[PDB]
Amino acid sequence: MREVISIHVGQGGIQVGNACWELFCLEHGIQPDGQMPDAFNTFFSETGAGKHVPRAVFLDLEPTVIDEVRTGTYRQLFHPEQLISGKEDAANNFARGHYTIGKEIVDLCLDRIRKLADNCTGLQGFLVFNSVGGGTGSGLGSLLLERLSVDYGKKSKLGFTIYPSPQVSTAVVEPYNSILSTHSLLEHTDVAVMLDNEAIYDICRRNLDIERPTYTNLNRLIAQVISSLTASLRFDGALNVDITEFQTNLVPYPRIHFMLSSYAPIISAEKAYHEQLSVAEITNSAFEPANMMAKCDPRHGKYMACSMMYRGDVVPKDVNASIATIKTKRTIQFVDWCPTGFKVGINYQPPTVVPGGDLAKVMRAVCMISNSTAIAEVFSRLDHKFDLMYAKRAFVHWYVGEGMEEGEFSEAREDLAALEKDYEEVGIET
Amino acid sequence: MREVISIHVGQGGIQVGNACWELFCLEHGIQPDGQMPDAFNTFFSETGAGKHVPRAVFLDLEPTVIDEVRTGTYRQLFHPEQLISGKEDAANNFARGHYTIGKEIVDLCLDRIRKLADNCTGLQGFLVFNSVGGGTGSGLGSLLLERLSVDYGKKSKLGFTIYPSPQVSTAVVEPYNSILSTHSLLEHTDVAVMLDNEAIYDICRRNLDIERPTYTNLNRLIAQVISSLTASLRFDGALNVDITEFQTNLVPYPRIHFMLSSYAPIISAEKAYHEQLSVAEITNSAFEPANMMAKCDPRHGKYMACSMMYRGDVVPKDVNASIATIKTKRTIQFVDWCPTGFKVGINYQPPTVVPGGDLAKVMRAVCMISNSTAIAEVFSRLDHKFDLMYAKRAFVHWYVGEGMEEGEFSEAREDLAALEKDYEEVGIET
Amino acid sequence: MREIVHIQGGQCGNQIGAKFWEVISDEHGIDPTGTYHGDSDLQLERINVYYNEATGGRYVPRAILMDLEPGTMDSVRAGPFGQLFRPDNFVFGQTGAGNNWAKGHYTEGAELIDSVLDVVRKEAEGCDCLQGFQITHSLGGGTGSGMGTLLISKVREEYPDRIMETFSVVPSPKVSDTVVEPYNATLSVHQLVENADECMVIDNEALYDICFRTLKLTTPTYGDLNHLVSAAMSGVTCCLRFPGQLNSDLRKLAVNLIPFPRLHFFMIGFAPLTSRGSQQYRALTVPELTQQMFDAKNMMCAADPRHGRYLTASALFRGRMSTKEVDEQMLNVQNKNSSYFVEWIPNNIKSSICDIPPKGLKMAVTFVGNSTAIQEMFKRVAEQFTAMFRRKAFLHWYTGEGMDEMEFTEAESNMNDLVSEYQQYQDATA
Amino acid sequence: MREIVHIQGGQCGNQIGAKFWEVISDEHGIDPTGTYHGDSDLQLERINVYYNEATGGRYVPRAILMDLEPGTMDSVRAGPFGQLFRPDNFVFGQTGAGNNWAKGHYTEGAELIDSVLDVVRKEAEGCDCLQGFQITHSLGGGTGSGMGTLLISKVREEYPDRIMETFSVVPSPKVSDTVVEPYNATLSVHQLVENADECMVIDNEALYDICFRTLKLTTPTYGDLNHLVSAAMSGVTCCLRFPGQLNSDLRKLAVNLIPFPRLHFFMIGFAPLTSRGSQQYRALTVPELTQQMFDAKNMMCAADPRHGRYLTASALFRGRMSTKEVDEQMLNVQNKNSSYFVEWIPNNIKSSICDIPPKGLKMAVTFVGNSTAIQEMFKRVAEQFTAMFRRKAFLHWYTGEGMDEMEFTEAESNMNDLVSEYQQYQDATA
Ligand SMILES: Nc1nc2c(ncn2[C@@H]2O[C@H](COP(=O)(O)OP(=O)(O)OP(=O)(O)O)[C@@H](O)[C@H]2O)c(=O)[nH]1
Ligand SMILES: Nc1nc2c(ncn2[C@@H]2O[C@H](COP(=O)(O)OP(=O)(O)OP(=O)(O)O)[C@@H](O)[C@H]2O)c(=O)[nH]1
Ligand SMILES: Nc1nc2c(ncn2[C@@H]2O[C@H](COP(=O)(O)OP(=O)(O)O)[C@@H](O)[C@H]2O)c(=O)[nH]1
Ligand SMILES: Nc1nc2c(ncn2[C@@H]2O[C@H](COP(=O)(O)OP(=O)(O)O)[C@@H](O)[C@H]2O)c(=O)[nH]1
Ligand SMILES: [Mg+2]
Ligand SMILES: [Mg+2]
Repeated sequence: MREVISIHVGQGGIQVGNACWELFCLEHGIQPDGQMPDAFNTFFSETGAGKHVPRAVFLDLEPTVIDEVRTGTYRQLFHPEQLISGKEDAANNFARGHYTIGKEIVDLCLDRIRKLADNCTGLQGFLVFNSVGGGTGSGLGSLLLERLSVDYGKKSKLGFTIYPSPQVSTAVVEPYNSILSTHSLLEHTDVAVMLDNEAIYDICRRNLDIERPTYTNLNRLIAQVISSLTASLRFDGALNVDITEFQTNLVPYPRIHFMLSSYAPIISAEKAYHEQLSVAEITNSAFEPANMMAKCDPRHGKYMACSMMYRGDVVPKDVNASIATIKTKRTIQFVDWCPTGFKVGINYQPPTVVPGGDLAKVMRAVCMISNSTAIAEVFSRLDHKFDLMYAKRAFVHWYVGEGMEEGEFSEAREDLAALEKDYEEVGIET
Repeated sequence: MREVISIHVGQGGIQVGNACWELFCLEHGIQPDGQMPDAFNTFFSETGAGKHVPRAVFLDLEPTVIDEVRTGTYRQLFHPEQLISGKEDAANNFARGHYTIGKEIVDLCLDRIRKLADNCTGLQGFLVFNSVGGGTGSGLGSLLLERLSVDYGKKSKLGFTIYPSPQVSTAVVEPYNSILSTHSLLEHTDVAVMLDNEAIYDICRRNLDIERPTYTNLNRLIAQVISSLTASLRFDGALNVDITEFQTNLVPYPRIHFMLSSYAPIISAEKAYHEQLSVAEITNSAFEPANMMAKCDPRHGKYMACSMMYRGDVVPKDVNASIATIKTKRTIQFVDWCPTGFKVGINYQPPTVVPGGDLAKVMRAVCMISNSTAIAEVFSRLDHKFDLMYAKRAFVHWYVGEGMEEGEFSEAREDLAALEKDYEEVGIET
Repeated sequence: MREIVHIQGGQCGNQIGAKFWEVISDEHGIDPTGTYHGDSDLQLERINVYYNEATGGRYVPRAILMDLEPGTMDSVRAGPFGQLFRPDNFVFGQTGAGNNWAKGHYTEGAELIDSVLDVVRKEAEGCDCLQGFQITHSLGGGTGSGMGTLLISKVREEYPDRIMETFSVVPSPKVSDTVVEPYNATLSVHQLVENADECMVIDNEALYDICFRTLKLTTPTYGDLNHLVSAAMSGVTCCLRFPGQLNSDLRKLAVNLIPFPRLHFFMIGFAPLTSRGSQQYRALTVPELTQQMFDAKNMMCAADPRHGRYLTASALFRGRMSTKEVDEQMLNVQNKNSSYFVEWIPNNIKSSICDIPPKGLKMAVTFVGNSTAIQEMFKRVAEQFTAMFRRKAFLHWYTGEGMDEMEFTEAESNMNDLVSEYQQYQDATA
Repeated sequence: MREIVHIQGGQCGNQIGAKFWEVISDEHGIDPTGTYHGDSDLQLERINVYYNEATGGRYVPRAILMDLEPGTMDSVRAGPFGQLFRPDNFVFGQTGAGNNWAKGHYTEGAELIDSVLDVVRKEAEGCDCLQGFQITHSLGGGTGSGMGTLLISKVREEYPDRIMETFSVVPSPKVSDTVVEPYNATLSVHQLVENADECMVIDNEALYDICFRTLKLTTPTYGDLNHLVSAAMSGVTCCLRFPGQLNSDLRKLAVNLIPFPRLHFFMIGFAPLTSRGSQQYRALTVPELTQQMFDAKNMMCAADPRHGRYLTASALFRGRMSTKEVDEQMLNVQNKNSSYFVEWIPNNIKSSICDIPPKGLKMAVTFVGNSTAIQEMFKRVAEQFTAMFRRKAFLHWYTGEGMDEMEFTEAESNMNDLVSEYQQYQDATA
């Protein structure tokens, strides 16, 4: 009687949704056709006899990815008319997907959301995935969040956004729409998790020893993180954690809800079994700055609160004996007004392996969600990138001619300045 | 609950590590695949179900030997990612492996050492193997010892170095890096054992009757010596000896810890059984100057302390009756300030035979570790060889151009002069 | 006659009860199907204390299980002895509290509590002669610490003359699993002092310390902590269910251990506790029981009892033993430790004897002592609370559901006043 | 009544106890499972001297086993009669001393000794009437000679009126197994004279001499030396466990054999001892026992008793025999050897008779004589100590753990003073 609905918008969102939906189907024993040859209820729904239907909706204005989905092996799984598709792409223009073509599509998505919500009885909250540096992704994510915040109100929404890397970039105009989308979801999303690609590339290179990774390898790691986060809702555990038990433990103030994640262990089968993978060493590896899932240095800032999930055969006393060691270290310092900052969850189900993938099978794993003061650097560098081109009003004509006003750029800049001032104000000791 | 970690660096180190790791696996009944078809815990670790993983790490900058290891019959035994390998060899240049390419590799080795140490609970100490007359071996051994001496502190480290022969040599520049490495490990290693190749060649020729030996025959004898030294930690015995019980019995002063070893009996199956191999005759053979494992004459100097291990069905009274005979002889004289100089250990497990090897199966054996004043001759001859080429500054440009300073050669010479003066000062009677 | 009903709330309380009822059923010989299969006549004489009678001859506990989420009760039903609980007594909501005290005490807990109060009233009105209620809950969670404490006030308002027990687990700063623990701990302690007739604090840190040091078992789990807590819980009411030399119900302990109505926070301990390998070495004698009973490490709380002076103490011996030995040993434990006993109340140790020992043990002791050393726990809880509250961290979650900061200030002031007036009697002299 | 507890430390002491307890159990008919299967009534009357009683009717020795390494106690448990020892009494460290007295007495032995002192206090406080303690340890090892002697002082400080026994094996210069024997022998003798009420020296060299000459067995082993020491140990307390014509507890021997409080170093011997082939030739008579009892080669020490004069002597006859013959033979052995008995104390031989002989023998004698000939052992020990100390050999190992040379100088001076004042009475005349 506990449910959650995941929203996938944009090319990156759909490509990570595919990645998480192989993993969930594999973890619950459901074949790609949707047929089994009481834990499924969190992500799926029973049709009365036979197949299961995911509680997910796919959105995009550009039809190529959806058409690829509707012809692959998973054509029989998803309901045919929840893969909403458009005709014309926003083409990396934020104003397009927020004012011009997204408005005519958003009504169908909201109707689908209502039709899925009326089925659930114990709706925990929503999940949303969107790559920020694109037109349709950021614009439609903003519009959907704004509609949901007023249609439902206090229901919790979680956002797994992928911000651009510090120096590596695929587009040339992504700072503009990244800043605008951050403006939009700052006052509209309860949790936002950092996911830039460069850090995960470094993780793959160093640990998985892959020298030529593709997007699928990144999306599989993200899917594993999602599964670790939501395992506690569908498996028995000695110390459970619910989604609603987050803003009471990781969010000191309503404005501050951007945090960065990490995962451990990450290791290949060729050298995994030569070492014992004790809980102490994995919880040490999870706190290593080089294993952050976002390219930010935690040594440059304080910690505010750490929520970290275990799964497997871990014993609570071993967890406490490792939290003490971390509190001992002099290179990790917490904020003054937080004496204890750890929330611990323990689950019994070990992580599942996907055949043909990178990760091996292990009995212990740890996933941490940590809120730290050091996150302000990404905001500062994105702001610096934005200012350089906004000084000469470059690329603005592509946005003014799509219905957006001239002054809309300035107030996003002011909100980022306010956020940066707030992060500095919080981190000073009393 | 007693453990030891062995470090293998360089080509000679890896080739003697292979030799000792066939012997240990054979002695504990473990198949080459790592599967058995409570004494193993000293060298191995249990993975929970099935295979055992050695507590050893292999280091080299030149990939050929490691690649040979990773394709032989023992490919399944070692953990895939503890065989650290480089790309570029140091090429017999000490400055390369201490200042240029070894620094970028040493961090991974230290991480592996930490990951292995956190598993052990009763860590007795470290073992290290390295051929001294090479660039990567000597340089990386020096750097690893220097890092370990400060990371761990009082933990005991044992070094089985192979110094060059008096006249037989493979390189032309090995005195330089031999002297520098002796400088480095003089103040950093608790025990150093002499292992030059010429003496072992003579041993093989005289006893084993092999006229064309290769390196494997030498390494098997070294492996047997290591097994005899560490047998007391993993087998029941009437008179046990631990590793930590050495600096209290063989090391009169902190500077003096270079000693030379011997082994007995060494005999082939074709003529072994024709003679009774009593304890008296084997303990007489062990003290013969021609059976020293290093090409040094003990008749040229005093003894300081003798630690000698037995294994098999030997009875303590027969050992005492043979120590008395040795004290009787006029050709062996001890130092004045040492009335008793013998430490005796007795173990019950007879030495194990390796199939296809040289040594036969016997019920009694003796291994002696003796500290004597005569060792100064090797230092004097190495110093004389060094001075000849350092007078004209030959081959120095290959070292100055790799980051090393000009004055670094002189202070090693001064430390050797200090050591030689100390050995003379200790050996005079009061 | 003089029976009590069981009420538990939250996940921690449900897990405690899931072992408490197993222990009680094993003590009375009740199979997991509710059928008596005991050996002794005394096993059935006073079974009305905890069990009701239904048609078909089976027995059903008079327990009431409440939580704001259905998962924990859906899991406890599948465990052993899970079928005994009447399905009608299961009451749950569909939303949960998310470790937020305000949600579990003002908005969600207020509407649901009517249904559970209905069944509570049904259970109490029916029973022959009420003795009282016993409550198990955790102070580290939102729904538990809110709904349980509000239910305490509601029950006290309707049954002012009955006795009320609470077994409360307070969040220790060593093993912290939730970041918002100080807030709902401080808020709960405010209400708990005003209504509970007896309170018994239990700490996970002390349980881990006991399991690691006295039992010396390698891997503690929640099952062992629950078993220890269950044995301690059963030991208190043993003489109320079995004959003995000096019967002493809960009200008699209430009279003799509470000097002033606001000083009713005890810490407990159970003896004997021995490792598996040393259970044959030890001999069970009254001196051996009493020396372990007053041992500082044996207390179920991290509070150090030699940092203060006992106001009073109690012991509930089990098994057949001579009373003269018990009295003389109690006198001896009070003459040799006169410095740790307050001097203006002489003879401040109460003793009781029950002739029925626990199943498998010949002698057992339950210790309940009211000491001034408990101030340290409230001191550290208030220290963390005031460290976190001064910055108004995580305050918006609580203030968004009708609560204000004034109730935080009053709670802090009342808790500090309790801390001060509890130690006021420590320095008091005659 | 008047029972004693057993405490042993080190490897040598553990091996001595492993045979002492076997001998005691065989004497009292206790099976290795702790079940009595004896034949005579007297076998159970005074079993409380060494054995405790537990539920189920089995018996458990009141022995305490301590060592700084776990190997020896992990090995003694698998031997015969190894299950009798209570697992709780096993206390051990994880590091060991390495034959270094400083480590086993200042740094490592100081922290561990609290746990063993706890169980020692538990054992002594409980027992009916304490007689005293008996200690078995070796002076040739570090951990033994350090921790045992510090424990002697700690026990003496808490029980000043009880009696204390120590069976000490001193390192002989003939059969030397450790090079650092003189240092920890000299340091231990300093502390041993100040606290031990009785001391009994035993030498491995004398045991080998006895085994080779009197028993004439070909291959002595540690099992035979342990058996002889165990028989000698059992002979002392025989009359305290069995009836006899003249009972004489340990305190009575203490009164009659120690003239001055600092002269309490005895050497012992056991009779009869005959070879297997000559056990039928000999006839057991009191003259035959007394002629072998005073034989110089029969002493358990290499010290030659006709190189000095006896201050006093004692004999503990076993079996049923006439007292008139015993007294006349004692007079005859004192009239024919008047030159070797000091003249200013007449009638300096004590005799006792016990009617219960050893199992398998009809008569037996235990001899304990205080003689001035013991000076030779301290003379040679001090000679080796001063030969090694003048060069400060191996001194850094001791001085690196907080010890200094001043404690060496004081120990040497006190030992020499003991040597001098022990022989002072040899030349004394009336
Ligand atoms: N991690 C991850 N990021 C992706 C992936 N695909 C695209 N991105 C990121 O998405 C950003 C651009 O947005 P896209 O998702 O590609 O396109 P869009 O969101 O659909 O917006 P449009 O361009 O209007 O179609 C790029 O900067 C990429 O970094 C992916 O498969 N994995
Ligand atoms: N006993 C023994 N000595 C060896 C063996 N292999 C090489 N050596 C000695 O090692 C010396 C040179 O060092 P190597 O180990 O061969 O090479 P390295 O230590 O890896 O140093 P690099 O030349 O930089 O690779 C030679 O003088 C040999 O005497 C061996 O298998 N057994
Ligand atoms: N003894 C014991 N304690 C537990 C168990 N499960 C959780 N806890 C403790 O309960 C605390 C969390 O309480 P919580 O589950 O949030 O209570 P709730 O909010 O009422 O559901 C943790 O700090 C744990 O130490 C258990 O099975 N046994
Ligand atoms: N009688 C006897 N003596 C032993 C035995 N084992 C060792 N020893 C003696 O003990 C001495 C070494 O003591 P050691 O083992 O180092 O004592 P530790 O340091 O306390 O462990 C040697 O000189 C041996 O003569 C044994 O089984 N029986
Ligand atoms: Mg697109
Ligand atoms: Mg090489």
